[PDB]
Amino acid sequence: KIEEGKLVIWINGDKGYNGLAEVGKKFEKDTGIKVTVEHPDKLEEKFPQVAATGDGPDIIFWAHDRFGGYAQSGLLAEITPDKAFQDKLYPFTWDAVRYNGKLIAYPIAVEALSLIYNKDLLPNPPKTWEEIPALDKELKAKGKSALMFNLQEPYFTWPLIAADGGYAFKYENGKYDIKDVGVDNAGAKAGLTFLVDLIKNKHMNADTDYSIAEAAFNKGETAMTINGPWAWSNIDTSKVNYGVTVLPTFKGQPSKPFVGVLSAGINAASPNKELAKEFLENYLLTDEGLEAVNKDKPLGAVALKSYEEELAKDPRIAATMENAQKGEIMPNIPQMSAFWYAVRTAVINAASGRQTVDAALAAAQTNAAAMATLEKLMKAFESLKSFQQQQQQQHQHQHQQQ
Amino acid sequence: KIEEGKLVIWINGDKGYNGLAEVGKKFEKDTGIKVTVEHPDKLEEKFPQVAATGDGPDIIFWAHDRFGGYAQSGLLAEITPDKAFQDKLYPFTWDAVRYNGKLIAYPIAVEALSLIYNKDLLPNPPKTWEEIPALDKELKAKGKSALMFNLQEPYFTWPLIAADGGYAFKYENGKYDIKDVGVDNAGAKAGLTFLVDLIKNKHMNADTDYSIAEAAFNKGETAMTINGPWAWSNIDTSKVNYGVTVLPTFKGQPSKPFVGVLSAGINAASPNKELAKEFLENYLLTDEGLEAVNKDKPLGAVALKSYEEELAKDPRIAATMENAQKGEIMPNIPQMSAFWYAVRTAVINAASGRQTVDAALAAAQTNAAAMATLEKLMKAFESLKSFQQQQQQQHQHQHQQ
Amino acid sequence: KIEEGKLVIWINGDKGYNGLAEVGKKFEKDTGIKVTVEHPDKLEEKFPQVAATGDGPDIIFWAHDRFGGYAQSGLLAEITPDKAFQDKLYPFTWDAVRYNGKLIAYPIAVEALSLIYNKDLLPNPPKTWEEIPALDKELKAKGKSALMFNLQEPYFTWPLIAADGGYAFKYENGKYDIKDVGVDNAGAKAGLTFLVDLIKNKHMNADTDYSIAEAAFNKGETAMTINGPWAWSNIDTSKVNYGVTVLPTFKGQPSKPFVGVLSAGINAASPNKELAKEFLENYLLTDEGLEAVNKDKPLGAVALKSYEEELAKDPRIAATMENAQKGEIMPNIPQMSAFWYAVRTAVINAASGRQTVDAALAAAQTNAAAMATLEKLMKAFESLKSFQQQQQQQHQHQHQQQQQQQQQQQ
Ligand SMILES: [Zn+2]
Ligand SMILES: [Zn+2]
Ligand SMILES: [Zn+2]
Ligand SMILES: [Zn+2]
Ligand SMILES: [Zn+2]
Ligand SMILES: [Zn+2]
Ligand SMILES: [Zn+2]
Ligand SMILES: [Zn+2]
Ligand SMILES: [Zn+2]
Ligand SMILES: [Zn+2]
Ligand SMILES: [Zn+2]
Ligand SMILES: [Zn+2]
Ligand SMILES: [Zn+2]
Ligand SMILES: [Zn+2]
Ligand SMILES: [Zn+2]
Ligand SMILES: [Zn+2]
Ligand SMILES: [Zn+2]
Ligand SMILES: [Zn+2]
Ligand SMILES: [Zn+2]
Ligand SMILES: [Zn+2]
Ligand SMILES: [Zn+2]
Ligand SMILES: [Zn+2]
Ligand SMILES: [Zn+2]
Ligand SMILES: [Zn+2]
Ligand SMILES: [Zn+2]
Ligand SMILES: [Zn+2]
Ligand SMILES: [Zn+2]
Ligand SMILES: [Zn+2]
Ligand SMILES: [Zn+2]
Ligand SMILES: [Zn+2]
Ligand SMILES: [Zn+2]
Repeated sequence: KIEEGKLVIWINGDKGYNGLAEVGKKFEKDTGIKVTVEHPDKLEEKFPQVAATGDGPDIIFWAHDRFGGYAQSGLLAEITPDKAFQDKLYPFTWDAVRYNGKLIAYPIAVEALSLIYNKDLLPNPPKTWEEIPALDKELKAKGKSALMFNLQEPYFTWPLIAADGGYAFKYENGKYDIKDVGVDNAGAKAGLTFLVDLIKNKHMNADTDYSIAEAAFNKGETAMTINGPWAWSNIDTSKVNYGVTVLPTFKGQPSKPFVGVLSAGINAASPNKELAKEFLENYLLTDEGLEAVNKDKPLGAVALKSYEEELAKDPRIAATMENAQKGEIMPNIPQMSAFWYAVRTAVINAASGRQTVDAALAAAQTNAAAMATLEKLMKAFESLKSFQQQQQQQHQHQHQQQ
Repeated sequence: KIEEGKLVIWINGDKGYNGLAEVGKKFEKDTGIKVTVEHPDKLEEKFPQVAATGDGPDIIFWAHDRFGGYAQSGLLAEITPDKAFQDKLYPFTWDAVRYNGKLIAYPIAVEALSLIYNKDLLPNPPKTWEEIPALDKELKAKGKSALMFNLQEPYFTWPLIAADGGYAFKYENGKYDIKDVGVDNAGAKAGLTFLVDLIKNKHMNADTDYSIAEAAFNKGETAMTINGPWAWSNIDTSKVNYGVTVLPTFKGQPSKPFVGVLSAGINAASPNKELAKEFLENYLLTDEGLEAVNKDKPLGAVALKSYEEELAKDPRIAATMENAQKGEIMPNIPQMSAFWYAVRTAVINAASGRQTVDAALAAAQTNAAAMATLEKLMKAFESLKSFQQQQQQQHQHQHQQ
Repeated sequence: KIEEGKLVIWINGDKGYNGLAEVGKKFEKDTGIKVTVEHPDKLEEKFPQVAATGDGPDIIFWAHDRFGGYAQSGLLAEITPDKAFQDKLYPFTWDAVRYNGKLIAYPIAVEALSLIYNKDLLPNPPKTWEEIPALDKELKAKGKSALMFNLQEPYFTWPLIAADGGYAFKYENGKYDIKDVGVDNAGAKAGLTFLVDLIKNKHMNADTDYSIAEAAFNKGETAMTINGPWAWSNIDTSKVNYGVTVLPTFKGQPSKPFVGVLSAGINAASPNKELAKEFLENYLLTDEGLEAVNKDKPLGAVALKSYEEELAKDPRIAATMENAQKGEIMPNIPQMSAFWYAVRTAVINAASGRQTVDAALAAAQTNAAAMATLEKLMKAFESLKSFQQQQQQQHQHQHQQQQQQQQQQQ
């Protein structure tokens, strides 16, 4: 039961839902069909539960990486935009909303890491990673540092690692090959070796986490930091004069940060598929549609070419998109769990000097496969719980038989 | 040993063993070689144990789906019938007795699901699934229901599911591809959606089992049911005027029921491999041979073209074969274990409404891998135990080092 | 830290380390670079532990089968010999030091099983397996047996099993295909059948192990035994007049023993990679180089063609190489643990009569998969433990960097 004759939308609380409701208000005045916008707690946890039974919203807004799991479960419907509508959004975004060859969601916003520099300390940010060590010595004389960013999470260190030919899984033929991992290749080796060399030459500290990195830049202690659009608001409050720009190149190659895409998916159980399509394609994914949402709570860089060109007058939003286009799209597959587990360990152990770069990255392959087994066990036993509960109910009972 | 100079045959207690003994008695009169026919308890469980050590029968008669496990273990011999003898049996039946490319048994009988209708209530049975919802309303005016069949086991519901393009595993070039599963495709999806649509529209009950469906047809409460030849004798006692016909077509395409094939395999440890070929090919697999078995206990439809055409004068035996030819053969691979587990839950959850058809069939892949892991865990520890004794017991201990 | 400017070598205690040190001394006299040769206890277990952290020796010497694991962990560097140097060694040996398509070590010495016969009892050794049952009946009349070897280990029985077309894994394009297992094909079946046929015809005993086999040949109770070079010293002491020859052919096909290659690998963490290449290629892998090592403790057959020709004037060393050249190199992959586990059981069960050849060899496929399961099972929990305790490592390090990060500046 989702109610035929109306649309119900689920979007997270930190987004411009009131602005989205104004698009749904515009939709009513034209079609006479009422659009409700709901923003429930942990909707990402709730959606798989309710949609499995045939309930939940008509449309759901979330990051694309979580949509891979929804489509695996058959909770999302295959969308049908034509060639001409597909030309409206940046071609690279459409690859993020693909599962099993077929398209499963509409890309809305684009999210990726950028290089954030202090304008007062550093008017000309470096274009290369290689010139940062020399730039640190020049700033250490003034009692400052060149660069401080989170080293604990692989998400932040990956841009450098992937610069030279490092990848999570090979994306070819619209499918991720899980037998083709680019974690201990030549380019990932050099990327991490540069990061470790930065640490043992005291240009960075191996223990630097998110808090330590943010607090440093916002006090004016460090000239540069690596962070996403979610951090801009806190830098605005610190009164620091900052700029957001393209990430530094390593061995002439651009940094490849992970790209997160906010996407709109249609519930497979929805009896209003065509209505949702009309809403999303012809009301929301238009200049006026995205503007209403952006004015409530900024979307950052958007998928729609026409509206992105208008936001890109903000040099920070242009930088987000530029880094995104040069970046790697976040894979939406289940194997991504084992990847994080292994690479998080790999970088920690190389940065501490516990393992060589060569041996820490080699260990990732065997460490991720090990984690896949725990997940493989996890699913097997929860299946048995269900099986026993299944029979326990019908077949032999305190008041039944077979 | 299995004794050279004679044949010993294993065949289940519910088959025409006396009739087979007669065929052995004909064999003894022509060749001077004594044939013994035995029927031990749980011979399907006993065969893998004794054949592994080199003992057991020369020939074993059983459903082909169990012969995969025997051939995998190397307990069966590669049979050598020539082209001329292979034209004597229906072409599709040979696919049932093929493991790893090699042929490993002789096809004897053919079992499959068929549509059984009540002639007095419904003289003209529906040819399409699509017209059953309309046919139910017409019968509900007389307090009766159109169709009731077992919905708990997938074996019964699969015919519909596979109708439009669903399949267990892909079968090309004589071998299954365990990576080409067709339980999540558009055809299997539409098939199961029709089954669920029937239940949500009150034409069928989601909790109808084998007992409930059989009893309803034999009392005359329902007009149609889906079942195999095994159930005919119970309908015969109920005095119900019944017929057996082709399964209804869904989306203009036939239902594809799974096909069981009673097969005769030769033991790998048998010193009488040549005598078994002579007996199975030139004595049993003839009109006269199968006649003798069929008169003791009916074989149903048979693999041999000549004797089948003779049996097809019984319209029930013609329909069993017709449904079998349109259907697919029950895969004899070990991945079938996990396949059943996943599809049984898929259908139950779709029928009860715990999962949408799409979501129910999607979870099938993840449940098949679950049963695989679970099933592979138990092969791991079984092995560890065996080793443990072997090293533990044979290799050294008090009285040794 | 491994020290740049000098070479440190790890070689097992039962090898000619003094002879190697003399090659190190020769290197020092020409180049002025000192070479230390260390022989630590259980170095094969220690090397992965220390080379992971960036320590350990510059060069390591060990059987090639263990090097695959070192390469998998990225502890070994890619060696760079040119075409002209690769012609110096036997082409087959280079396949033993290969992993992921890269070369990872220099082949030094070759080790393989051979047929060892008693000369006084049997001057003309049988060229075929098929004539051994007939030759046993002749010797039983004189109160002796024809052949006695270890039947408990698959390493010893495999030569016969592999002969007609049995293989652990298919080696093509320089890669090991783990999906193509030839343990229950027609050839391996026929081999094991002959072995089992020998036992139930009382020509061999199913309970015969390494100790029973060796002691029986050394006292002069059996005419032939199958064993490696490692056992020659014991037979020398027993005053038995013995020869080492090519293994008997089964169905006209040669017996295929597994080949062990003693190899020199360069540490990936070594700051002397170019120095180690100079040493190994131009000082050790020369007639004079291997001469010095061989005179300390014999190497057996060697990888270097030139020095092999000189050693082949020993009829025992020539036979070791002959058997090694007809046999297959032991796969350097992890899947080999499960293979030994399964084949060991297969043969034990077939020999005892517990299972038929067919049933035994078919059950090897499931027994190998079961062992593979156990291994990744114990690897997954080692992974969980390591991570689980890593959560603490962070907690403690949150109270360390917090201060120091302020001490220096603050
Ligand atoms: Zn709020
Ligand atoms: Zn809320
Ligand atoms: Zn939330
Ligand atoms: Zn520096
Ligand atoms: Zn404009
Ligand atoms: Zn008997
Ligand atoms: Zn079956
Ligand atoms: Zn013929
Ligand atoms: Zn053949
Ligand atoms: Zn209806
Ligand atoms: Zn169609
Ligand atoms: Zn075909
Ligand atoms: Zn075909
Ligand atoms: Zn296919
Ligand atoms: Zn006839
Ligand atoms: Zn006759
Ligand atoms: Zn007749
Ligand atoms: Zn067909
Ligand atoms: Zn160190
Ligand atoms: Zn000199
Ligand atoms: Zn010199
Ligand atoms: Zn020592
Ligand atoms: Zn070895
Ligand atoms: Zn080659
Ligand atoms: Zn004999
Ligand atoms: Zn012993
Ligand atoms: Zn020299
Ligand atoms: Zn010389
Ligand atoms: Zn060869
Ligand atoms: Zn804490
Ligand atoms: Zn610390």
